[PDB]
Amino acid sequence: MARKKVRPRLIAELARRVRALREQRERPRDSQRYALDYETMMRPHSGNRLPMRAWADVRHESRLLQLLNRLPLFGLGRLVTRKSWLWQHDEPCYWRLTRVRPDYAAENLDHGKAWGILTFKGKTESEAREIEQVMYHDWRLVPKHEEEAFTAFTLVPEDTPLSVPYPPLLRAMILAQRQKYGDTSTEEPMLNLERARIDPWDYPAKLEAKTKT
Amino acid sequence: CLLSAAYVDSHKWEARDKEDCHLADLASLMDKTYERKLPVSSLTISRFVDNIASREDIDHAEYYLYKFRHSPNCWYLRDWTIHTWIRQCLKYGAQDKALYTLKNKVQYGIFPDNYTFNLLMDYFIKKENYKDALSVVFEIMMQEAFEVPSTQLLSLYVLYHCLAEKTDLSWEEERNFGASLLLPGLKQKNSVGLSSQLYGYALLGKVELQQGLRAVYCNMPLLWQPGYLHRALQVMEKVASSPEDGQLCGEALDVLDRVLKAVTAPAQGTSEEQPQEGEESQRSEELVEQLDVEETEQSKLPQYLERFEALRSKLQALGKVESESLLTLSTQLAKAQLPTCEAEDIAVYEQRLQQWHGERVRLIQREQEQRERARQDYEARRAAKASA
Amino acid sequence: RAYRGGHLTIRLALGGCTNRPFYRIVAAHSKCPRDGRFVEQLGSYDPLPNSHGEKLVALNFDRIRHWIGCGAHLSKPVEKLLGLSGFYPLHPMMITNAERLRRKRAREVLLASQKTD
Amino acid sequence: PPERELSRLRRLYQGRLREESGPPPELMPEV
Amino acid sequence: AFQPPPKPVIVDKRRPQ
Ligand SMILES: [Mg+2]
Ligand SMILES: [Mg+2]
Repeated sequence: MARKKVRPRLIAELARRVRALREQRERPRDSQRYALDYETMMRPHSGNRLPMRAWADVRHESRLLQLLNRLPLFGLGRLVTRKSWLWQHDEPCYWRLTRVRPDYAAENLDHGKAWGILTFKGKTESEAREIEQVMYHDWRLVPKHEEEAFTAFTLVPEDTPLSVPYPPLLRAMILAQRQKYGDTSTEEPMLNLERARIDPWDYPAKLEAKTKT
Repeated sequence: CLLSAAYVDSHKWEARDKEDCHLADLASLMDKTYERKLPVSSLTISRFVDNIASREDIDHAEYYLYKFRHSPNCWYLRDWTIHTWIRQCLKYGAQDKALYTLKNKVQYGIFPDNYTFNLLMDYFIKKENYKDALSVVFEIMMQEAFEVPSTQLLSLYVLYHCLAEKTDLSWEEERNFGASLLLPGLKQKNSVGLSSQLYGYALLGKVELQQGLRAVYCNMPLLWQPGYLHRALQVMEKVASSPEDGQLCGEALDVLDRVLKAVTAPAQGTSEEQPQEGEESQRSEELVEQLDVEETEQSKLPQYLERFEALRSKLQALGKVESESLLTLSTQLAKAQLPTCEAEDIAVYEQRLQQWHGERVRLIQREQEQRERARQDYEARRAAKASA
Repeated sequence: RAYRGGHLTIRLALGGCTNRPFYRIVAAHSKCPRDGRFVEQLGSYDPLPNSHGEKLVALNFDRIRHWIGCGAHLSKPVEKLLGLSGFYPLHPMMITNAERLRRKRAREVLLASQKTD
Repeated sequence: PPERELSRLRRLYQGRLREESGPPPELMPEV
Repeated sequence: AFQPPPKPVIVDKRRPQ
């Protein structure tokens, strides 16, 4: 806070500026960043090792831009799916590519940021978005003829009861609370789950920064 | 053959190059932009590819197209520039470098999804050169390029090679062939398209049963779903309501399949003894794509053998469509359908040719407008100087 | 003290003396020390069974749901406590551990009649 | 659980698997 | 394995003397 003799620290500012600058200038190309040593299963850049459960899927499968580099327009309007989704969810889960912006420092051109519109468990989101976990090796491309076989969706309704009992004590508290104010109605108190809907963990999160309203 | 000659290719391409540029000036401007690490217009490249007089300058074209596809604008290559490069190769050798940039694919980033593939293929047919036309077929299939009936042109070719096949095919060869039968055959017009579909589904079925399902779809535009033989037998089920199958080679190949599936069962040491590579590494790294409930295809063999024996008894007795040769009959078919399809392509490809010129014109206009604005603001800042 | 991040939470502070534990149920910042500063005291839980064979838990229910209503987070053991009380459904892990316990009793029953033979 | 789901898990966690467990005993016996 | 094309010499000594 304010004490009348307080010294003017200059270098505090200098280091902020200089650090931000050396950050922007040395900001790593994601070509080298997610680069992976397949023998040791170790990132050169971060020195990080990959989790045991991801090993096989790393050896045997391909990252997104590995399947998008050999596409003619670099794969616009194409449908893409993820191995994990195919194993867990029997309903269709795909990404439709809106933009693709590869990273060219790469000799083999395997890396880059993507965008699109997502269908998960058959439900479709109405907006464009940046796709998440591109660098992963789970990615697969669906062929043109099979496109209309995957996009084929059998629409089924949801059977989970809209309401459930309150937990035993809480129910008692509510009962007694309404007896006290002279409400005689013995209609069971019910807990309404309409807004308690949550997406399974597989559902990809938006990388886009939030606009504050 | 009819396509190329009757299309008047050379006249249009000679008519196309309007630009009047220099190769050394473009090379220095480019090299400069890559030195300072900045982007490069697709215009400079289209120009540089238009102005090539020599094989050496085609080498230089290759180099600068590479070093362009490794630059920020690599998605901005248009069709007419790719076209220019193909036609320049047609001016010189056409049979080497175009095939090398197509097989390289990803590096050079030509990706001519177009009538251009048809063009290249015809320029192979005229001059013979089978094997290289085959590889180009494979790459047109890998890019899954058929909205055009290059398919027939390719189906034709593949079926030529289909007779040119007497050999013992390895894993990747069998795969390649299955894919070149399947993805090119879309044809509902004829029996031959359908029985080439049968051929493909059969070959890929062999690939599956012998090695693994993963071997099939790995890099190929195919589906990971295990049923394949079932898809073929479904196409043979379509014959109850439909006239035609071509159906000699369906017989022959599905006979070879049924014979290897049979022979593998009683003789374990004859059929399955061939993979010695690593037992401990393959047992430890063993992965299973298939579920426990999924009913592995190897357990369905008694049904398959029945269907192919039931269905082949029906088809020949009902459809009566047994072909005496697939090679020749297909050849006749696509040679018959060829001319009208040409006549339909000529109309479109022309409008594309004018469109591309409109685009180039607009873009040069933008170049000029920009440069003039930059010169006016430069004169305004140089004549009267105000800076902080 | 000023922190970078972290959320409001309902946890157990551990008071007590060696071998005789005691807990103060507490609403605290997440990043601050276990026994340290807190926002509000909520309840107490005494693990050791008393003269009457009871573990005493105290919950200020009104304030608890005031904070849950501000989006405070619960610790797994506080979850287990509320659930036990019946103010929350049973925590799945309570149920599961119960089942595991049952199967252990079963296998020790069989092992007992197998060793007796 | 449904058998399709059990097999699905089995595919996911393969080799890292453990012995499948059945229904819990209803009441718990003593020593 | 792919080997990139060697650096071009694009000089025409007739245009610039
Ligand atoms: Mg880490
Ligand atoms: Mg102490």
